[PDB]
Amino acid sequence: SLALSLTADQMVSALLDAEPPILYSEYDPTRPFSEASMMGLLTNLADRELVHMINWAKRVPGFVDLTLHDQVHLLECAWLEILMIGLVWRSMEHPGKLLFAPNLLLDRNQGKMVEIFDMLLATSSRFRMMNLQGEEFVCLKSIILLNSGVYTKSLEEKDHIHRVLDKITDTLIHLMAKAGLTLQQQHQRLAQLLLILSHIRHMSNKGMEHLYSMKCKNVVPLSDLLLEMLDAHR
Amino acid sequence: SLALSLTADQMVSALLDAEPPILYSEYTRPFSEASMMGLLTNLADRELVHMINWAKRVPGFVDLTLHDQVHLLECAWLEILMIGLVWRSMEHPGKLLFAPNLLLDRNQGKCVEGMVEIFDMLLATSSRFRMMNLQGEEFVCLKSIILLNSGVYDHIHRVLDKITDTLIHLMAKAGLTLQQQHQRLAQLLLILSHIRHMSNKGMEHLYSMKCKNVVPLSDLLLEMLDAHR
Amino acid sequence: KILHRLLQD
Amino acid sequence: HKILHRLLQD
Ligand SMILES: Oc1ccc(C(=C2CCc3ccccc3C2)c2ccc(O)cc2)cc1
Ligand SMILES: Oc1ccc(C(=C2CCc3ccccc3C2)c2ccc(O)cc2)cc1
Repeated sequence: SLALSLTADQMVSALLDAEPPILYSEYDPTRPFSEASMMGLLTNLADRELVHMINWAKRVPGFVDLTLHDQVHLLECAWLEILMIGLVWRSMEHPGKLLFAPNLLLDRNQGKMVEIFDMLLATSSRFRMMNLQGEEFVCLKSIILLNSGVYTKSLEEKDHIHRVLDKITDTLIHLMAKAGLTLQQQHQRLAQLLLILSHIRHMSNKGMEHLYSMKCKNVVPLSDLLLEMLDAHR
Repeated sequence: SLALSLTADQMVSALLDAEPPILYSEYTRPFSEASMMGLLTNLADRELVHMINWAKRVPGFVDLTLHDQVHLLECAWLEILMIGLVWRSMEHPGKLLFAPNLLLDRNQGKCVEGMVEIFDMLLATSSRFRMMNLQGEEFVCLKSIILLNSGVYDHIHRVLDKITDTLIHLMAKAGLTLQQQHQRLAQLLLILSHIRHMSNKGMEHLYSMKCKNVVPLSDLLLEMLDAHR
Repeated sequence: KILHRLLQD
Repeated sequence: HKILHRLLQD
C-alpha cells in the first residue's frame, strides 16, 4: 500500500536512497591475466554485488508487499539484467570501455565474450547519446526487477506488480516533463528507454549461456549463491 | 527516408497493407516431438518467406543496406514469429493458434523436453495481450518495432520514433487520456522484453533440436538459426 | 535456498 | 553467401 501512495518525487527520492554502492574488484595491474583470472574477478565482484542487490530490492517500493516466493522469482530472473544495467550506467563516461569497478576498467582488446562486451559497449554508448539521467536510470532498474519475471492459485500479486509498474511510468514521464520535454518528446524518450530493456534482457540471456558453459567447463569457481541463481535459468 | 515523410494514418495503412497472411499447417493431433516439431518447422519455414517480403514493406527498412536488412531479420525472426503466434492466439485462451487448423494447448507441449516452459510464457503473453485488448493497428506497430530495434546495436532511431508517434496516435484516436496513452505505451513496450526472452529461450531449444537431428531443418531455418549460435 | 534466506534475514 | 541475401531482392 505504501508504494502506490508515494508521489513521483517521493518515488524518485526513495529509489535514489536505495542505490547500492559501487564495489571494488580484487584486480591488481601487477597481476597476470588469462580468461580464468578475469572471469574469476568478475564472478567474485558479481557475488558481492548480489548481496547489495538483494537488500536494494527490499527497498524498491512494493517489492516487500509480495510473497517471499515471488520476490525470489523476480530476483532469480532479473539479477544479471540488473548487474548489467548497473555496469552500463557507470560505464557511460568511458566510451569504448567497461567500468566493472573503479579499479577494473576494461576495453574490448582484453577478452575471450567479445560480443557480449560489444553489446554492453553499444548500450552504454546509447545511454551517453541519450544523456540518460540518474533519476531515469533508477526508474529503469526497478522496472527490470518487477517486469522481467512477471509473466512466469493466487496473484493478485501479478496485478499488484502492474500497479507499481504503472506508477514508475508516470514517474518517468514526470521526470521528462520537468526536463522541459514536449509531449511528443516525452513519449519518444519513454519509448527509447524501454526499448533498451529489450537489449538488456537479450544481453542477460546470452550472458547466462556463457556462464552455464563456464560452470560445466569447471574453469574458475562460481559462489554458492551465483550457482543457485544461475541454476534458476538453466 | 520516405518513412519519415509519412503521416500516422499513412504509417498505419502501410503496415496493415504489408501484413503477411495467416498460413495453414498440414491437414492428426501432434503429441510426439517429431510430429510437433515437424509441423512447426514446416510452418515457420513458409512463414519466413512471407516475413521477408513483409519486412521489405515496413517503411524505412528498404532504406537500409542489404547487410543491415540481413542482420535485423536474423536477429528478430523468431521474435516476429512469436508475437504473430501470440497475437492470433488471443481469442483462444489457454491455447496457441499456430495455424487455424493447428490449435495446440499445454498438454501436447508436455512432451518434447524443454518446450512446455516456453509454451507457458507464450500463453501468458497472449493472455496479457487479451486483457489489454490489444488492437490490430497496435500489433503491427509492435511487430515493426521488434524488426527495427532488436538488432539495432540514426536513421533507424528516427523511424523508431516515428512508430512511437504512430502508436500514440492510435491510442489518442481510441479516446484515451494522455495519462492512459503513455501508460498503455509503456505496458506494450515492456511486453517486448518478454518476447525477446521467449525468443532467446526458443532459439536454444531449436539449437538443441538441430544437434540432436530429429527433425530436418530447412536450409533457410538452419542459416537463421546459426546466426545466433 | 540462499536467496530465500537473505530476503528473510 | 546467405539465402537471406537472395530473398531480400527481386
Ligand atoms: O557488475 C557486473 C559484474 C559482473 C558481470 C558479469 C557479466 C557476465 C558476462 C559478461 C561478458 C562480457 C563482458 C561483461 C560481462 C558481464 C558477470 C556476472 C556473473 C559472473 O559470474 C561473472 C561475470 C556484469 C556486471
Ligand atoms: O508461427 C510460429 C511458428 C513456429 C514457431 C516456433 C517456435 C519455436 C520454439 C517454441 C517452443 C515452445 C513453444 C512454441 C515455440 C515456437 C518454431 C520456429 C521454428 C521451428 O523450426 C520450430 C518451431 C513460432 C511461431
